[PDB]
Amino acid sequence: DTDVTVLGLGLMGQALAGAFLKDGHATTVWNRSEGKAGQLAEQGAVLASSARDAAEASPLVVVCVSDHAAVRAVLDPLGDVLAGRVLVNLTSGTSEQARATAEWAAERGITYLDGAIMAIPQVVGTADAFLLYSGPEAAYEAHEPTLRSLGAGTTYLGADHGLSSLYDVALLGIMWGTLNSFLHGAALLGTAKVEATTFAPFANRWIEAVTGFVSAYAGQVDQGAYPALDATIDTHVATVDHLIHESEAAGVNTELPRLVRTLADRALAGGQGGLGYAAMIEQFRSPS
Amino acid sequence: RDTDVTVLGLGLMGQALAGAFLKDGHATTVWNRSEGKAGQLAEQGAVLASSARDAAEASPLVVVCVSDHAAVRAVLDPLGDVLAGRVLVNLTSGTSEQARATAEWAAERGITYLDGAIMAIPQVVGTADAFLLYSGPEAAYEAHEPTLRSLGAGTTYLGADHGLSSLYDVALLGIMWGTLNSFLHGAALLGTAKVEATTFAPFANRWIEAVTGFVSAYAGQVDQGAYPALDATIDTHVATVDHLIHESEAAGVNTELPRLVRTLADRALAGGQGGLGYAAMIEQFRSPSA
Ligand SMILES: NC(=O)c1ccc[n+]([C@@H]2O[C@H](COP(=O)([O-])OP(=O)(O)OC[C@H]3O[C@@H](n4cnc5c(N)ncnc54)[C@H](OP(=O)(O)O)[C@@H]3O)[C@@H](O)[C@H]2O)c1
Ligand SMILES: NC(=O)c1ccc[n+]([C@@H]2O[C@H](COP(=O)([O-])OP(=O)(O)OC[C@H]3O[C@@H](n4cnc5c(N)ncnc54)[C@H](OP(=O)(O)O)[C@@H]3O)[C@@H](O)[C@H]2O)c1
Ligand SMILES: OC(O)(c1ccccc1)C(F)(F)F
Ligand SMILES: OC(O)(c1ccccc1)C(F)(F)F
Ligand SMILES: [Mg+2]
Ligand SMILES: [Mg+2]
Repeated sequence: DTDVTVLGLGLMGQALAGAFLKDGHATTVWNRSEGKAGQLAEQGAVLASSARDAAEASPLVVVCVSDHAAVRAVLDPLGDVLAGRVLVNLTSGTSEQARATAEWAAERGITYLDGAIMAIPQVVGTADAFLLYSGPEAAYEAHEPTLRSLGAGTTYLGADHGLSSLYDVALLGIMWGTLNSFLHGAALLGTAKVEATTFAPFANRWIEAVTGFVSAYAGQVDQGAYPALDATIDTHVATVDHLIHESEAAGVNTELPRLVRTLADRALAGGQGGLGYAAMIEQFRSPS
Repeated sequence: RDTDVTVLGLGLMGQALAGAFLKDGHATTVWNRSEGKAGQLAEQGAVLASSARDAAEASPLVVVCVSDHAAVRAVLDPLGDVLAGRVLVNLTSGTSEQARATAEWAAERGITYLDGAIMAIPQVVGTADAFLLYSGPEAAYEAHEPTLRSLGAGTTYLGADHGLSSLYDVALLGIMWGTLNSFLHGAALLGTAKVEATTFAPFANRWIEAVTGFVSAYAGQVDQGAYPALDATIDTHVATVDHLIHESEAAGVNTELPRLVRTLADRALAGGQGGLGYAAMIEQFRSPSA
């Protein structure tokens, strides 16, 4: 008998199991492919022979596989064994997928939490890891002390199982937006032989300033009123052109700032050049 | 009146620059092309010059913050003699080429010149969190840093090439648009589930702070040209990019951002780089689209 089971031992599942073990929890693990549990076994994990055996070992069963199709493949034969345990699904997917698994679980009397890991594997188990959970509040509250091994930023969103996925994809969008523009900046700076590691601390200090703009612009989005207290969209677009021109002169890719300019051009066509950047929200509300 | 610092250009940003100099006790002369922008500044003790030439003559340090390079040239071209013996600081946005052109103009005339970038909004200027970047002669930066620091404790020197400030500036501003656009898309998506943008924001900001750890790690990989998937493979990324596209389509919101993310990542996939870390995406930014 163990405290927690982890099903799926990819890069992330391995970190999940490792964090549970670091905090002293008796942990059972299983993976479809043999040979991914070596380090975990040395740390004290129990290697279950089968997914069914693994599920039977613990009152809390955590799944972290590639996608919804994998989740269904692992879970579909475990409907009997999972009854009366709490199943926690940390696999990425859509709100629709999460609601489908929630319906599957409810038909079978399995209490279900659907979560999103807002961390990389190396940050799991530390104070900086953040994780979001949706489903029954009482099940979250009953298992939170154990789930908190995965990160101090463990947080409950609400009863609708799909919420975790909705927040997750919205947040992941920000990751790509920030990383892609960082990489474009590094490519541009690399033409002047500025190393990416030289640029990074400037990028990160600036990103910290940008979080203040996020908070201010969020208030403006909630009002539907976008005064240019800092800078007008017209002022922004003049600098977008500088980025385009600088990139062209350096011979690097310009797809990112070209899309920025295209989207801002729609606001300008709507007469919003004199408003603050938060007015751009109107360009994201509907398809082009 | 003899003053410590002159500000030419009293837009939203110029007003904040002049205000910060005044807050720190510096005698400040101001000028703007259009009359009537300086009322609040005058009440704070700014001296309102009648002309740009009079303003430039009042101080040993002259700061310009106008719309663009064309405006800078319009203001400065007649001041080549007046600027003799003074240090000119240009905080106007522009390209590295424009900065080097103004630097050449200044050098022909013996005007010591610093080219800077304001990595802050007007309300943050004059606080400890404001970040500003300067390029040009190190000795001139060192001589005027105590006064320049009135604009922000994050005042920093980049190097001797005057164009560096602009190169860093546009690279950094790209990050601002990338982050803000994706935040606004996320807010639009969450709004369909009745989540307010102000509810989402603290989650976005906590996550953005985690992403800075990825920036630092990936930068090291960029400098090595080696991109092992220590966290997640590009294949794993693209599966979540599709979730974002599908979620956005189901919610009826715009999908242009994640579609471009997918397009760019598909180029890495076509090159066989699905099993590498996301830092390998640097190769998609090095050259024009084919
Ligand atoms: N890595 C990260 O930074 C990170 C961060 C946040 C969220 N996540 C999410 O966490 C999940 C796992 O990612 P990862 O990085 O651990 O991926 P990974 O290294 O690709 O692991 C995928 C896992 O899914 C299993 N799997 C795939 N298809 C299966 C099937 N048909 N039946 C049973 N098991 C199957 C794999 O088993 P085999 O070993 O047998 O192939 C493996 O355990 C993904 O949803 C991902 O988006 C990852
Ligand atoms: N606002 C921000 O958050 C921010 C942040 C960082 C950097 N910046 C940069 O700071 C600079 C100023 O931005 P801002 O927000 O202050 O813009 P702004 O409010 O639009 O001000 C533009 C300024 O330039 C002057 N100007 C324009 N053309 C001129 C010319 N031919 N001759 C003389 N003066 C001229 C204007 O004078 P009039 O009043 O007579 O038109 C005004 O003082 C821009 O390069 C901008 O990108 C701004
Ligand atoms: O790019 C900008 O619009 C900007 C806004 C906010 C903070 C820094 C820069 C500007 F054009 F004003 F520089
Ligand atoms: O979106 C992801 O690639 C990811 C990577 C790093 C941190 C969070 C999420 C994943 F697909 F893995 F979820
Ligand atoms: Mg070269
Ligand atoms: Mg090397």
